[PDB]
Amino acid sequence: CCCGRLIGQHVWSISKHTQLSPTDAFGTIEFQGGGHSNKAMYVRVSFDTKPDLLLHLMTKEWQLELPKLLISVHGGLQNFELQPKLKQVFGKGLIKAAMTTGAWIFTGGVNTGVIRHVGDALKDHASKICTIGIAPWGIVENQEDLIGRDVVRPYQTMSNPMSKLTVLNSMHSHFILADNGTTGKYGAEVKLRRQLEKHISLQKINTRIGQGVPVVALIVEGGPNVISIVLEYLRDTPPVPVVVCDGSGRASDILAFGHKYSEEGGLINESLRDQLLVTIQKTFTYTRTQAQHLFIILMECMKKKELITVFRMGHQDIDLAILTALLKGAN
Amino acid sequence: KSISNQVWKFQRYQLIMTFHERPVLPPPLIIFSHMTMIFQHLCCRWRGLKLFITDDELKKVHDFEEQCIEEYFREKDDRFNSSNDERIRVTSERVENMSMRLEEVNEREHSMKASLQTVDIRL
Amino acid sequence: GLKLFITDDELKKVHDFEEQCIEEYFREKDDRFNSSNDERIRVTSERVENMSMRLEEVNEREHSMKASLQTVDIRL
Amino acid sequence: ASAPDQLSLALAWNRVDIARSQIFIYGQQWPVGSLEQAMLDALVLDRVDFVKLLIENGVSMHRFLTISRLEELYNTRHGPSNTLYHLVRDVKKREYLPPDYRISLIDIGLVIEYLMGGAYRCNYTRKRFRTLYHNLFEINHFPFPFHELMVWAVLMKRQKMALFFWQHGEEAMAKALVACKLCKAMAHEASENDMVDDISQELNHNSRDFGQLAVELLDQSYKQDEQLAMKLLTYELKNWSNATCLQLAVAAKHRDFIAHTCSQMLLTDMWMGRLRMRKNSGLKVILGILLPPSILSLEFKNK
Amino acid sequence: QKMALFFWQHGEEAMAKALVACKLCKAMAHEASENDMVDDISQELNHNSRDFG
Repeated sequence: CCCGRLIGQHVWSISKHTQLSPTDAFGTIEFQGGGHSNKAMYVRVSFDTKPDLLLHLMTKEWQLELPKLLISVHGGLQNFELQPKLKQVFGKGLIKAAMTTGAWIFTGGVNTGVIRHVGDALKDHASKICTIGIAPWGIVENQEDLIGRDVVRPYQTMSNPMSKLTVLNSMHSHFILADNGTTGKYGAEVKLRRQLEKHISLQKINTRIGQGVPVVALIVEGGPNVISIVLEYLRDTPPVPVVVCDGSGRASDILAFGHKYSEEGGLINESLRDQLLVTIQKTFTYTRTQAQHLFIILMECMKKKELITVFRMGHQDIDLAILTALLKGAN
Repeated sequence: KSISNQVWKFQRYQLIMTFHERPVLPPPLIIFSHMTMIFQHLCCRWRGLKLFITDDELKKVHDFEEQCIEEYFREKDDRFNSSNDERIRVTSERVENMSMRLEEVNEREHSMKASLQTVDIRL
Repeated sequence: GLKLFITDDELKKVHDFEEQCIEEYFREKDDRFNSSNDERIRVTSERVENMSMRLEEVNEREHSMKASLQTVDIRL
Repeated sequence: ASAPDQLSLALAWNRVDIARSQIFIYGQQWPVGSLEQAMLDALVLDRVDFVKLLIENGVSMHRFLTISRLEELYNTRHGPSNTLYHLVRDVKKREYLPPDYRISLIDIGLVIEYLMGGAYRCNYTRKRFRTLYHNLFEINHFPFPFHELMVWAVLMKRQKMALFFWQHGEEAMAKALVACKLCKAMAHEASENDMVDDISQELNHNSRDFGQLAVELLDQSYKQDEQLAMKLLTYELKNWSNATCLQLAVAAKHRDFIAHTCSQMLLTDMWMGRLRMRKNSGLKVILGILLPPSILSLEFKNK
Repeated sequence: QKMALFFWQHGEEAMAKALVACKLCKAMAHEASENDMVDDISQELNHNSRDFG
């Protein structure tokens, strides 16, 4: 169907004609398999809910104290590969920053792409640090296993190699399933995650050193949506700083190769601009008609270069850039 | 004499747990103390290093012990990975990999340089 | 007999001598730490950790360079 | 072939990496009780890595270990040699043997009672376990399966399995001290028979290794939190005959454990009672004994 | 201890400061041993006195 499910498996309103029902799928997950056994709570939440109820849930109903940092892990959705000690340095710096600041890590949750690198980073930690995931409900594998009120449901790491559904990362400490009523479709978690991050940033911290609870967004690889959420982060109120980790390709390498040769944002020479446009069109295989549109979106990002921070590896972990951006985007 | 202080600290427990269990009064006056504890025992019946922890304190102690296990094993692994013998072994294995990688790079870059020279000649 | 009351200028010279002795003692201690076998083995293993990755990157991207050179020689 | 046959072949080859790469993959249809049987086979043939991989794949160890499973684990001979037959024969002679004799849980509990010595009383020889054994040969399960797996791995000379079962579970220092006392007791029993020096030396080395584990765990607990280390040293272990870790160390004659600063300051705080007048003492104690008004000029610790 | 080493590095009269620190550290070690306190703190103070010596 338009929701992607089977034609007989049924039972926004535009073309899907949905009705708002009470919640039923919430409880705890017993992660059997994949090494250590970890308990991770889960609550299925509609994509159009108010973020203050999610805040009340995460403070009182989940017994999680308010953190001093929000390390978001926005990255590429498809699975990629990295250099081995680049991944090791990124993971060690991430867990070091997460234990020094007591941060909540807003990783995507489904086990593909940069989330697979974050779960491998928690294997390096191996022994607090919340890892609240915001993944869509319709994309998770074994949805029928996740049904049940207040039940410790078994969740194996059974991942079929040809299935469109993706199993969750077993090492996340918490989970949130963004349910828009459909299955197998992305975009159901993005707006809820953005309003949840802004609602975290509006809560005043106990120390009040900066402006409430600060947010640091980390970017590895990513498509044009990564550039769009970079523009949404930099132009936000407050303007949350963005760490990008280069050496990974995709949008992060384009952003870093621009940022090394940008000066005052739009102060880029003609040959470097043409090289950036042709690498956008050919190296990452985007369309040449939207390459100029991506270039002016990039320049609108680059007008606020004081908050964008990069990381060039070459000891010298990413926690340095994370804490530098934390002191930068704090006022 | 190599274990004299260890033997002394071992016998300290024996004397301490012996003299904790003794009655308060000295050996001549143990008759009075026996009559007082016998009177207390008959009144309770006919009518120090064993703290019995509660369930929540038992859970906290178990979590503390598991944390101590994990940091002890991490410290042992870090000490094994920092010792000179493991460093020499991993360095020799890495240089075993590098000698072959550099030999392959040279032996196939010779063909690359010859192809570049032939392409420059035929242009 | 062993309590020579030095003047102010001799006190300044003795203080400068002591500061110089501090600096050469710390330089000698740092040079002895940097010349010991354990620090040498540690820095050699860290350097070879860097080289194995650098040589692997050089090989894996020089394969594409050699393939591009072969394709350019074929298409000429 | 099916996955139990593949796992049995990988167990026979002693290659855990092949089983991890191929057999424990996605899409496998494990039958009911096949993983428990594979765990039993990995346990009896001394395959610590296969037991690790099966725990990493979730055999539910609390549900696997029953009375009959542990009795089959004690009665098996599919591995290294052990002194358990001689100890069972000795405690049966002391209580008052066919070669086909089945070692009951009561008998091996008497073996822990004899090797532990003193006032130790095993949980198997209690009245509740005896009435459970008489009526059956989660009631038959074990609340702490790693405890009895530690005891089984120690009592049949499986050292690496005993280290692995020390790594998993709770009451770790109690398990280490019990293992040290049991290993030294079997070493003394082998030396009393004056058997081969290799087996007795290996048992003494096992006791020294478990003692070093207990010392290092005590050092880690002292480095982390002193009050929680005191609570760990003094609390009553209900699964070890209501003893403490200090009493198990003293029964083990472990001089290095009590010579640690944690147990020594524990014994010092116990030694002087509720009295804080404890700088250059002894003479003050004698003066307080001889002069009953002299007690009033002494410092006392608050409640 | 590390703050004492750093303040030994900075300033004048360094050998006098080292000998005063050694005597003070051994004196507090003897005062802790006269109270017969924990062996770790008294051993650390004796080690500090030996390091300053």
